[PDB]
Amino acid sequence: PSVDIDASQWQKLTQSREKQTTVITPLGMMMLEIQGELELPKDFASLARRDSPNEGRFSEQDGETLIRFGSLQIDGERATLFVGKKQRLLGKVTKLDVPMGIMHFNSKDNKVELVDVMKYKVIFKDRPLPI
Amino acid sequence: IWVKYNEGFSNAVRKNVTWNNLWE
Amino acid sequence: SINLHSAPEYDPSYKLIQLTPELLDIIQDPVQNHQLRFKSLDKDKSEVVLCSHDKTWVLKQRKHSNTVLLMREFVPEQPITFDETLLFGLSKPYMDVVGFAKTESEFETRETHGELNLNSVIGTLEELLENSPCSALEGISKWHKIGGSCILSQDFLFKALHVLLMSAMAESLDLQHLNVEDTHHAVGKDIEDEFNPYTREIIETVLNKFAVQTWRLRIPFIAQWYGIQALRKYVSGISMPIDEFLIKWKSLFPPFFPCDIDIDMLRGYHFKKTVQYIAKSTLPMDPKERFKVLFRLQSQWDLEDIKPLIEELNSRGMKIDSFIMKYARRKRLGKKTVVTSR
Amino acid sequence: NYALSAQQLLNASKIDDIDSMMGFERYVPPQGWLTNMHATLVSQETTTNQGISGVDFYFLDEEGGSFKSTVVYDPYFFIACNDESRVNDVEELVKKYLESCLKSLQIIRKEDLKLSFVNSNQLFEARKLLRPILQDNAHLIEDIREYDVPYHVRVSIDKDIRVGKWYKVTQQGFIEDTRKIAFADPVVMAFAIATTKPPLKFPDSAVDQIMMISYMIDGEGFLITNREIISEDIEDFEYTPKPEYPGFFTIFNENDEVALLQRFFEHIRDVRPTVISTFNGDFFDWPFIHNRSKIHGLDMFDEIGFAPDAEGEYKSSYCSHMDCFRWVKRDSYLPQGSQGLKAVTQSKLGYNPIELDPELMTPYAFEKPQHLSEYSVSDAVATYYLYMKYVHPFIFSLCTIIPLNPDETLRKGTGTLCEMLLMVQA
Repeated sequence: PSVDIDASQWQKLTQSREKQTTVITPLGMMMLEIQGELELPKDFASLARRDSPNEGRFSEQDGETLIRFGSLQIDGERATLFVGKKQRLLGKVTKLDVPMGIMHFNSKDNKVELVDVMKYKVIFKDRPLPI
Repeated sequence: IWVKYNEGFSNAVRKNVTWNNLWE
Repeated sequence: SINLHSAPEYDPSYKLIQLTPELLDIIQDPVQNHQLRFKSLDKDKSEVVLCSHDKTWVLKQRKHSNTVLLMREFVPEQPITFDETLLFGLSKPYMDVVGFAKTESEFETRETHGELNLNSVIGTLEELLENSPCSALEGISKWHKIGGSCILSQDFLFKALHVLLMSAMAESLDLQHLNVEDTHHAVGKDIEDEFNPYTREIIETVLNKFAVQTWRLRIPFIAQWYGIQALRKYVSGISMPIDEFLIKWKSLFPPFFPCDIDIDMLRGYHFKKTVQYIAKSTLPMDPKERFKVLFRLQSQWDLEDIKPLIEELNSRGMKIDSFIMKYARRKRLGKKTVVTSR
Repeated sequence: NYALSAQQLLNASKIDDIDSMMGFERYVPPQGWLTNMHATLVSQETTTNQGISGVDFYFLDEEGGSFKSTVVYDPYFFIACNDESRVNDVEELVKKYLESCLKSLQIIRKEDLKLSFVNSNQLFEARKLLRPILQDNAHLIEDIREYDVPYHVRVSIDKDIRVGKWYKVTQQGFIEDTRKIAFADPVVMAFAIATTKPPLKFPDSAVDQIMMISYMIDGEGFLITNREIISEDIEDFEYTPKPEYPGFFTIFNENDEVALLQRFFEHIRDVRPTVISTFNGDFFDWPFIHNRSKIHGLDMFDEIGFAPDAEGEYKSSYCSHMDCFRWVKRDSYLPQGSQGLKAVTQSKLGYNPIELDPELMTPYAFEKPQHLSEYSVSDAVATYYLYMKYVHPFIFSLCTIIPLNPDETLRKGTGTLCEMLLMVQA
């Protein structure tokens, strides 16, 4: 089998939106990379009921329970990542020599669609520190 | 909620791709 | 700052593909969509390529040890409210993003080359270029090179070349502009259709084999090809002196259309004051042993007669003279730089 | 009797044959870019024969070809006198005293910037006759001046000819072309050999064998292999550590040591190098190659015209021997701690070459021949591009001002170089 790459939507959205200013792509997309395993709760639904207004850790978006797991602060090339309430990681925004294309493989119709392009990444290679 | 830090970074050797690698 | 959110389940349909500048420009081309294509042979074994109208790239998957999470910007259905106890290092949150996928590998693209799959009913040519690790242009070029139509055998393809030349010359068909319809009507003019295997597809096949597209005439290709067939018919058994076999070979000819001879045409398909036919695909594929057997065949070789006999063998891609000095040793003279080995 | 005359003429004629075999026939213009020069002795061609001293100059032409041409010149030295009023009496004495060696003599009172001789041997016999008289004076005979001008140097100075400049060879002599300054491009070969050795000892050419020779010719790499030792055929590969340093290597898998040697000499004859470069080849490479050559009954001088000179160094007439180690020690300004090939490569070419413990070189020949061959060719790449980027412009430009061939300007003490420059200016 074989199938074409659909890039019509990505082209229309790129042409219709302004030039890239920060690390965030013009399509409103970013890449976070962490040298490690992101340990998240295995049951979002149970903890969303236990969520207190002070924590603000869970919310509902389009029928999916999203967890607010951290904050990102970009200071030029330097970057700092807050995870949970108790973790701070130091890293950098680095340009990938070979850009990466996000391709959605729709198994239903065996169709592939271009979603977005990486356009830099925020990587964290140093040991997390206390807040 | 936390991040389990990997002490360093490794990228494995490039590998060939079969049809099943893309459509799993 | 930016609030960070994660979905409890990520879609594995999203996959990262590496972007070369040329592909980056082909994709960022708003004048023609659907210019790239993920081609491959089967559904469980063969590799995957991405082809344009004239190029080819192979895919290579590389896994990494980092957490790579794709994020998108959304509009909160309800305002995101939380106490920020930390007072230093965090600005007021103005945007919200959610992780929708988690890629643990990347997909690289590196330019490559293609071949055809002649396993098997396929029916059409788009289905053959479909299940074949190759691009579009290379596929049609090789399909024209192998005389496919199914695939015509050598005897039938060359009896069809002979009958085609006879019919084209008999009706005085214009050499500059030819089409399939005129030639097909010239072939099956005074013969019945039940005994006429030369349909229009066969005519187009013979054209694409001995010409390129009207189909422009490739005179050297056809004449030299016919000469190679004469070599396969006469000196495939016995060797003969150069002069007498030049006479007996030149004696064989197609119909009316003339053919000029040259030292270049009489090169690359025979070996020597003698001459006997030789084929390239039958020599040992090892370079050192190939040059050994070639040196064992002729005590002395010619530059023009061996230069096309060694260009396809070694796949280093280095210079021709380097190739020559490499697995052998030169010994030039006045007329032409010939070669011998001890 | 002067039976040694005829032997120096025989050596001269063998050198003439070597020169003609490699494409430097003697051109005589009717009644080129200079790359080397050597003193020689020639018979009449333009009842006692002994030959005429002169100097051969080696030229590359504008059409990719080459030739040699010869200048004849009377060797000469002087005799000073402490009493000018009686110089004429000295003349009469020496005219007689030196009848057996002297070609001519000239009196000069005051000039600006003389005993001439038929050849260098006669000059040296004159010096041998004059030395006891000067030693005793601790007959009025003042001592000779402080300087000893080499005959080839004497000709280069007096005729005002320098390697690296362009000349038209004419019956009147060599005419410098001041319009052409850009150098021509010699054929340049650089090579490094790899040899066996015993564990924990040094290579000894009496019993150890050469296992590989790597070299480069005008930017193309070659590696010749001795399959009595290297346990598989090595295949063609590329080693290019910087774009500045391309390296495509061609392999010659030879059956044994003699075949490797014969491919090397024959290939050299094929390409006709006029520079051959090494790294410490005067003390290692060359004597080892010479000794294996002798072991197989080959005569290296007859094969490619190289032989050891009075210093034990390996020299030819037509091709300079550029031992990069000599330049490293004299001119690089590097500390002795950084005079190894590795440190020179890092300092001067700006990259980190392949490294292999010498004790591992013999076993890997059998067990891991590709790694050993990568080390060997890395050596050859470093040596070639070290020569081309640093040694060639410097040495040849120095030749354009110093009246010496490349070998000597590379090898003479800096004190002697200064001496030669000062001698030229005077």
